[PDB]
Amino acid sequence: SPSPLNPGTNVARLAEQAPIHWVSVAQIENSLAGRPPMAVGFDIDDTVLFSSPGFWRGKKTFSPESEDYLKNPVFWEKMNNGWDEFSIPKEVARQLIDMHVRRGDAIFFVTGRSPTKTETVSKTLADNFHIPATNMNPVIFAGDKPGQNTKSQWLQDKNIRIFYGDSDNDITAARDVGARGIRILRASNSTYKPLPQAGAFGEEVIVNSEY
Amino acid sequence: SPSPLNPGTNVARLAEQAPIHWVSVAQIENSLAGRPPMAVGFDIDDTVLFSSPGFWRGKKTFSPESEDYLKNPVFWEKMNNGWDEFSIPKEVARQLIDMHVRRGDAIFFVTGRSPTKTETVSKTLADNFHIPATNMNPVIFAGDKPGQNTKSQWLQDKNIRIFYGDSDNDITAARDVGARGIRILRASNSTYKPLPQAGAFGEEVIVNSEY
Amino acid sequence: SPSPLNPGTNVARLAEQAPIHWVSVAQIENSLAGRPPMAVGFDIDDTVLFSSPGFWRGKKTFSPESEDYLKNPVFWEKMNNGWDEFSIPKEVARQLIDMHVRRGDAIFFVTGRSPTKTETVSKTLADNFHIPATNMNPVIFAGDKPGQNTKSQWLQDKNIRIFYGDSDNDITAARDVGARGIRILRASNSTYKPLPQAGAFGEEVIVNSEY
Amino acid sequence: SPSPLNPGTNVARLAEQAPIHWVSVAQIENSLAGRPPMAVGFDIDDTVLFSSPGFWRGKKTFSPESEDYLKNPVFWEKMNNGWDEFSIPKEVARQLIDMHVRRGDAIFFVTGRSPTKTETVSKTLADNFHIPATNMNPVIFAGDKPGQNTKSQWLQDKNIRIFYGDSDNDITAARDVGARGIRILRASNSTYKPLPQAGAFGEEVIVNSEY
Ligand SMILES: Nc1ncnc2c1ncn2[C@@H]1O[C@H](CO)[C@@H](O)[C@H]1O
Ligand SMILES: Nc1ncnc2c1ncn2[C@@H]1O[C@H](CO)[C@@H](O)[C@H]1O
Ligand SMILES: Nc1ncnc2c1ncn2[C@@H]1O[C@H](CO)[C@@H](O)[C@H]1O
Ligand SMILES: Nc1ncnc2c1ncn2[C@@H]1O[C@H](CO)[C@@H](O)[C@H]1O
Ligand SMILES: [Mg+2]
Ligand SMILES: [Mg+2]
Ligand SMILES: [Mg+2]
Ligand SMILES: [Mg+2]
Repeated sequence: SPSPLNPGTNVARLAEQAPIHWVSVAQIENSLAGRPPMAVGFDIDDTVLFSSPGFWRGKKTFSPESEDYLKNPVFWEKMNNGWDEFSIPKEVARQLIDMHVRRGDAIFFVTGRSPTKTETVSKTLADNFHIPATNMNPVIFAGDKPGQNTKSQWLQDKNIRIFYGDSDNDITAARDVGARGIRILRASNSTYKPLPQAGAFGEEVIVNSEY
Repeated sequence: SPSPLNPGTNVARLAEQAPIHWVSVAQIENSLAGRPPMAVGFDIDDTVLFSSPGFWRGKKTFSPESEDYLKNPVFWEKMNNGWDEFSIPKEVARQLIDMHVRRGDAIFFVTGRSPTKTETVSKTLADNFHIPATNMNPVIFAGDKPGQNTKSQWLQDKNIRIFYGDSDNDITAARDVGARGIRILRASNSTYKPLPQAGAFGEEVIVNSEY
Repeated sequence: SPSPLNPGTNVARLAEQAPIHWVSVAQIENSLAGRPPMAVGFDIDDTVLFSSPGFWRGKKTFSPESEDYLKNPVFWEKMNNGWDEFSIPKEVARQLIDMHVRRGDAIFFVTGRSPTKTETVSKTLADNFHIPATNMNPVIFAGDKPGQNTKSQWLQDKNIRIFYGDSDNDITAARDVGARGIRILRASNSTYKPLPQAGAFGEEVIVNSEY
Repeated sequence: SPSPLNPGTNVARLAEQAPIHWVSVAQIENSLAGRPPMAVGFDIDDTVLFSSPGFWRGKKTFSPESEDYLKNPVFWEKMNNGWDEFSIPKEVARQLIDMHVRRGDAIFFVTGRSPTKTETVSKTLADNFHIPATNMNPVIFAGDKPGQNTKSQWLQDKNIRIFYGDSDNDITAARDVGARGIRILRASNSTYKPLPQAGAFGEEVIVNSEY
């Protein structure tokens, strides 16, 4: 802004598509048909949980004027031990997790959240997504360090073959280790802005995955 | 061009809508319910006929290196006396013309095409759109003169209350005389480029009207 | 109907628009130019606040297998006295409220939330949207009793001239009293499902208003 | 189902994407980097030429109440010896042909149009798309006999490695011989209806290829 009051449009613009490799959960499942159980991984924030409520509360509580809350151990303790009660599970994640359970895959969560003394996020995820004990693995809190992709080594260590995530670093962590990185759309009401350019590495992007 | 190989997208962009007053034929009909017969008008090119085939042929035949064909009387003779055999009627126009016939409206066509000694466009339109004799009026060839909207005076003269068209000058001709100007989308494969910004005057734009 | 693995698409579908009266905040502002200060009203949930985090926590806490939480005063006491710390303010609301405050309009909030003994929602709204105390009015907790219109009487009582809301009942409540009902899009990750058909009464719908 | 006067919409629908493998010409070019000159093939109608003007004239002239014109040699003689002067070349085809000529690829056209005693279509294509005589090959008129695949044998004969087309049979013809079938969108104002479901076999579809 400012911008024209009545900008109008045209049918070239209305029909215009970005060249993105869109996929569905069913297409992913089909692409894996006949493949034995393997390790797969999920990002948490804006991938399986709309957790902006806790991040928003955290900023207001711990650093209303800056971004310091993200490096505040007190914030992470709150975030990892109860504030996910307000996090809303994503339907795309329900469908993916169900599919990987059907396959007998081992399911990992690899998050940029900082590790804390205790955490109840693993419980929240297993409960909300109805993940059986055998498929479930305790959440890996990889942390966040500018200049380093903290997730890549975890994907290698756990032999993760597919990694789902909303951020560029989720996709490149997969690329770093030769895994299949698949993009989930970050919701437009997320407080984590700007939204990433889903498909910017030529990766598969799941349709309708903002909710 | 050039532009990024993998530009990606995000869900804000995917869901983004231009602020346009979109309408359907049914909504227009409803808005006129109970109103007695009146005069209404249609633009021809890219409004009721995809006539690019004749314009394309005309440019190649009469001015392959310039835009002079548009002021060439020989071109207009060909265009108005047979080349509309290759023009493709628009479905939106079939629906609008049917609706105005239901209403008992007088139907006019007001085109920027130049007048010629003879014309068979009136026949083409009445035949293709199944317009009864009573509703049909001979095409008004208003011509094109830079700096002047040649259509406005015709809308006034014929007491035209609604004017349908694809070009900015169709909408402003209606505005000039206090008529209701309603926009039809120009097809993206039209040779008349650039496409106009439908809705740029805050006018109603008919959905799906490119075909 | 079969839902194919590879459904494909076509350019008619890609370009297809629903016939909706889309508007922008700037267009609304323009439509009010020169009009003196008036009373305007807002729905709360999915109109100005993404409050699904608290409603989600409420469902899980108070009625995991039913909708009984929505009639449980213990839930409402939590929801109205602190759980909005986890609600995410909507950008469309920031823009509308700023615009109306700039106009000198009186700002009302009329919600279907159940009334409670105390409420901190009024403070949350005034603080987050930077609403001066003069323009601000205490939230009107109209309640929600299906088969009953509980907002219209309040719109009439406060002479509210424009009412913004996401639900069908918000629009018809406005229409029933002769107010201008303007629709805001409910986010697709709201837990209040199904999503309403914005524009279902021919009302104005604000573009990009899901966030 | 009732088709409401005011159907409305919701943001799930607004953001909804079909799971299609969209590609750009630049991405196709990138995928071929370093690969030596090869034979590539194009369908004609609605792939490189918007030829509906002639097919429309043909239907009206030769079989206004049936599809018999499509099997009438008198129609084909007209269609293949001058009516393409009214066909509108597609921009997507200009870009693809330029790209393949730049690569040093051999260019073939394999059409389901019926063969005629003479044809000027090869010249029309070479002239309009600026195809050097070396890269150019005379159009292969494979014909169209429903229940029969008439293009696959030609793709094999000419060792065509990539085949571009708008119809389902174009894609499956390519797949049947192990060639890369790439879909172009049929324009919504084509008279060949219904429009195909581009992407219905999981094939690549070129973005914005309706014009
Ligand atoms: N502005 C922001 N709002 C909300 N969450 C953020 C923001 N920046 C980073 N995060 C999230 O918090 C963690 C630490 O930066 C990351 O894993 C990231 O997903
Ligand atoms: N570049 C163009 N291609 C096709 N038709 C055109 C072009 N410019 C103008 N026209 C049409 O030809 C007429 C004379 O300019 C106008 O009524 C207009 O609709
Ligand atoms: N599942 C839900 N999620 C969020 N808000 C709801 C839900 N059901 C009802 N509401 C809102 O709460 C109020 C009381 O039910 C209503 O006015 C409605 O707008
Ligand atoms: N109605 C039509 N309009 C345009 N092209 C058609 C139509 N029907 C068939 N064709 C094309 O002409 C050929 C012979 O029918 C086919 O290969 C097909 O692609
Ligand atoms: Mg994330
Ligand atoms: Mg026109
Ligand atoms: Mg609401
Ligand atoms: Mg074809």
